[PDB]
Amino acid sequence: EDNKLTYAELCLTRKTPENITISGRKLLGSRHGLKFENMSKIQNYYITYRKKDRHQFVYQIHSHESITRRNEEHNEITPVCVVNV
Repeated sequence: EDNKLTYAELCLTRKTPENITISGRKLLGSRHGLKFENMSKIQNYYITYRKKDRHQFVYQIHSHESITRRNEEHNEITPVCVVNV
Protein backbone atom coordinates (compact mmCIF):
# COMPACT_ATOMS: atom_id res chain seq x y z
CA GLU A 1 0.00 0.00 0.00
CA ASP A 2 1.03 3.66 0.23
CA ASN A 3 2.18 3.29 3.84
CA LYS A 4 3.39 -0.31 4.23
CA LEU A 5 4.68 -2.78 1.64
CA THR A 6 3.74 -6.46 1.76
CA TYR A 7 6.65 -8.06 -0.10
CA ALA A 8 9.07 -7.48 -2.97
CA GLU A 9 10.17 -10.13 -5.47
CA LEU A 10 13.39 -9.78 -7.47
CA CYS A 11 14.10 -12.16 -10.35
CA LEU A 12 17.57 -12.38 -11.90
CA THR A 13 19.53 -14.79 -14.07
CA ARG A 14 22.16 -15.57 -11.41
CA LYS A 15 21.98 -15.36 -7.61
CA THR A 16 25.15 -13.64 -6.40
CA PRO A 17 25.43 -10.84 -3.80
CA GLU A 18 27.17 -8.43 -6.19
CA ASN A 19 24.60 -8.94 -8.95
CA ILE A 20 21.75 -8.49 -6.47
CA THR A 21 23.09 -5.11 -5.34
CA ILE A 22 23.84 -4.02 -8.93
CA SER A 23 20.32 -4.96 -10.05
CA GLY A 24 18.80 -3.20 -7.04
CA ARG A 25 20.73 -0.03 -7.83
CA LYS A 26 19.98 -0.07 -11.56
CA LEU A 27 16.29 -1.07 -11.40
CA LEU A 28 15.59 1.52 -8.69
CA GLY A 29 16.96 4.56 -10.51
CA SER A 30 14.08 5.02 -12.94
CA ARG A 31 10.74 6.78 -12.38
CA HIS A 32 9.11 5.48 -9.18
CA GLY A 33 5.97 6.06 -7.15
CA LEU A 34 6.81 6.89 -3.53
CA LYS A 35 9.70 7.10 -1.06
CA PHE A 36 8.92 4.05 1.14
CA GLU A 37 8.08 6.21 4.18
CA ASN A 38 7.67 3.44 6.75
CA MET A 39 9.75 1.25 9.07
CA SER A 40 9.98 -2.45 9.93
CA LYS A 41 12.39 -4.51 12.01
CA ILE A 42 15.02 -6.46 10.08
CA GLN A 43 17.00 -9.64 10.72
CA ASN A 44 19.02 -11.43 4.47
CA TYR A 45 18.51 -8.71 1.85
CA TYR A 46 16.45 -5.52 2.11
CA ILE A 47 15.64 -2.45 0.05
CA THR A 48 16.99 0.65 1.79
CA TYR A 49 17.20 4.40 1.28
CA ARG A 50 19.39 7.16 2.70
CA LYS A 51 18.37 10.78 3.19
CA LYS A 52 20.18 13.61 1.42
CA ASP A 53 19.70 17.36 1.48
CA ARG A 54 16.98 19.05 -0.61
CA HIS A 55 14.76 16.01 -1.18
CA GLN A 56 17.39 13.51 -2.31
CA PHE A 57 17.31 9.74 -1.84
CA VAL A 58 18.91 6.60 -3.27
CA TYR A 59 17.15 3.27 -3.79
CA GLN A 60 19.29 0.12 -3.69
CA ILE A 61 19.40 -3.28 -2.00
CA HIS A 62 21.73 -4.13 0.89
CA SER A 63 22.14 -7.13 3.16
CA HIS A 64 21.25 -6.71 6.83
CA GLU A 65 24.92 -7.18 7.73
CA SER A 66 25.86 -4.59 5.10
CA ILE A 67 23.10 -2.27 6.38
CA THR A 68 24.58 -2.46 9.88
CA ARG A 69 28.13 -1.98 8.56
CA ARG A 70 27.20 1.11 6.52
CA ASN A 71 25.20 2.56 9.42
CA GLU A 72 28.29 2.09 11.60
CA GLU A 73 30.58 3.67 9.00
CA HIS A 74 28.35 6.69 8.27
CA ASN A 75 22.43 9.95 7.22
CA GLU A 76 21.25 6.48 8.20
CA ILE A 77 20.17 3.95 5.59
CA THR A 78 16.73 3.19 7.01
CA PRO A 79 15.54 -0.21 5.70
CA VAL A 80 12.06 -1.06 4.44
CA CYS A 81 10.12 -4.18 3.38
CA VAL A 82 12.02 -7.40 2.71
CA VAL A 83 13.19 -8.42 -0.77
CA ASN A 84 13.10 -12.06 -1.88
CA VAL A 85 15.64 -12.90 -4.60
